[PDB]
Amino acid sequence: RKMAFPSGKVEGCMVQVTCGTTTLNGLWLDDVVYCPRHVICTSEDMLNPNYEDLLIRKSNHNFLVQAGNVQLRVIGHSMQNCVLKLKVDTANPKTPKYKFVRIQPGQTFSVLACYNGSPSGVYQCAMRPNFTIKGSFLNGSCGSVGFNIDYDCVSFCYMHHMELPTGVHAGTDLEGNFYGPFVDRQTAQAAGTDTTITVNVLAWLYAAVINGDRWFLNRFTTTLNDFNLVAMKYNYEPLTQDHVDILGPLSAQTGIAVLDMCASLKELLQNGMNGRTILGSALLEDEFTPFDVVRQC
Amino acid sequence: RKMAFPSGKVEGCMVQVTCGTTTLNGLWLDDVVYCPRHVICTSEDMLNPNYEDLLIRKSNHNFLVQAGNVQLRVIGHSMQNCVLKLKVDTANPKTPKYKFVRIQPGQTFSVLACYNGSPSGVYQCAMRPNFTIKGSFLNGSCGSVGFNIDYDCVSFCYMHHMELPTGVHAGTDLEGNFYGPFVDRQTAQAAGTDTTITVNVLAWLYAAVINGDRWFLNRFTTTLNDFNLVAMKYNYEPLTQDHVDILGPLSAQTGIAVLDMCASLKELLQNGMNGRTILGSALLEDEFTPFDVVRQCS
Ligand SMILES: *[C@@H](O)[C@H](C[C@@H]1CCNC1=O)NC(=O)[C@H](CC(C)C)NC(=O)OCc1ccc(F)cc1
Ligand SMILES: *[C@@H](O)[C@H](C[C@@H]1CCNC1=O)NC(=O)[C@H](CC(C)C)NC(=O)OCc1ccc(F)cc1
Repeated sequence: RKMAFPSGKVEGCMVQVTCGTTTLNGLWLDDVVYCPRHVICTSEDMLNPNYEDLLIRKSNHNFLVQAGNVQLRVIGHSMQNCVLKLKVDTANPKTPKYKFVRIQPGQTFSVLACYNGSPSGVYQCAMRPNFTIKGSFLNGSCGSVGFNIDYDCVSFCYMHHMELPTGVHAGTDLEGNFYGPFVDRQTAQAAGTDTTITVNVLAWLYAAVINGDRWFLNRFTTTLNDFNLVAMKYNYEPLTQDHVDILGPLSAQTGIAVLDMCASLKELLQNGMNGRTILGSALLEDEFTPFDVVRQC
Repeated sequence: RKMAFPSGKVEGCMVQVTCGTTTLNGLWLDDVVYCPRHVICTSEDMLNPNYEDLLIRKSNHNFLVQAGNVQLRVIGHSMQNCVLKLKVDTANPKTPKYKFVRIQPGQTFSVLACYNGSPSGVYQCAMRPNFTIKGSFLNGSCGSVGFNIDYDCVSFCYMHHMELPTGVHAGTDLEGNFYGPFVDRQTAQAAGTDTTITVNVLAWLYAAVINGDRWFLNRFTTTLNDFNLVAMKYNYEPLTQDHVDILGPLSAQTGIAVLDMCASLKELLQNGMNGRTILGSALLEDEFTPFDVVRQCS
């Protein structure tokens, strides 16, 4: 199943940020609160916001930051790309060991969806090849963050900013740079054509085998380049030699050569699933990485 | 999508409990630690244990309870059904508001999977009609708990004890009473044939309607009894009065009476999808409860 990281270390950092009649979430680390800069916009601003111009016209006291029942006093602010950094007069004692990372398409992360500074749910997402994410975000979710946890260190990789007309989601890293060609303005934006994350589909097929499910296997094989020709035809991402190497552990554990699983996936792409299902799904799942599969197995 | 509750309030309650070399997880609330009673078993005792006899040989000082590397001194112990309650000399300062609840089949909950008292991941589970769950549990996961969070309050509903031959999982409520006919012995045990969670399929159809996907709404209705008799022929659960009631909010939100939706579902069962989809799927989903549908749509 899709397993998220335990969210407690991130919950202790969520706060509420209000400017005017706009409220969203902020991430409170040490004495800084990070949040989406469009909190400073009104309606007459969202269509074409000149953020530097809007920001210079704001005072520290226009920002209401609430951590539970407590107001944190903003004593300074600055903007880094699409993120606002509010300096507050109080250190968060719950700040975890952390770093800010920019993730690559195909990598996964956990999302802590929050509303009014309060955590609501946690779930696992992948950065799509077209740099959207298929999230579950509603009004007021902006400033919710995505993260991974290694040992006790939280690597923040995503802050939420918007929902596209197709229902997928877009946002930034914690330096405020969008993933993808998107802009924080209230305009309908389309993404590039999405593709399926092939290395993840293969990891998920190896997972279905580990759990004693192998109806889709076959006795055939393929070269890497011939597989990639078929993959690209079906709008799957190409498989690199690093992907093959990354899949080694799963190949060893199951005794199925990577290119043999590529031949299985080729058959599935060309034949369909013919009503059958894999690990419960009627569709090929591509939001489990090799590491995700390995860890959980 | 399956969305778990934020796990932090439960992370703050996880500890490890060791007897000899047998280690599993425990739940520390106020000054009591709750854990599976088979921690007192040697791997060879698990084949068929006499729990009462094993416990009589135990004393407080035989239990190693640790929050991380910090030992919690045990000052009393008792067995309640299949759980051990270890009184400790420190009240957990991170104890949330909580209650212990026994859930019904079809209800969902979040599982915080733990190993050696350390949380590894959180995911949403549904209690199947045969009283198993499709967990992702490895050796050392026993004592991991399932829960829901309402307002300030953590409702603990599941504690993990065992894996069945088919790979599904079985466990107890926090009073130590197993869900289903299972016992905590290392013997071969089988789950009843499973069935589809009708109330959750209906919730899913309501969610489809809320999203404007409503081709399957027909002009008919049915009685609850007639629907239950048909549904069982398709390996669907019969509905209870409680199921009808928990669909109330979604029925009010859409204006579609519960029994009309039942008639729509009956047609889908009898005639199939005819190649159509619902919410972008030809399969009817049965692991989203009426509450889950509301949680996500709002
Ligand atoms: C958080 O403030 C919010 C989250 C959105 C709301 C619903 N689901 C979400 O993920 N963000 C926005 O509302 C965002 C703000 C702008 C300034 C970046 N815009 C948005 O979500 O809508 C984009 C959009 C604009 C015009 C249009 F025609 C279609 C879509
Ligand atoms: C926790 O102690 C453990 C959880 C099991 C182990 C593997 N995956 C799980 O979910 N419980 C047991 O091992 C349990 C103890 C007895 C007293 C009930 N016995 C059990 O579940 O045996 C089945 C089993 C299957 C696979 C496997 F690898 C190990 C055991």
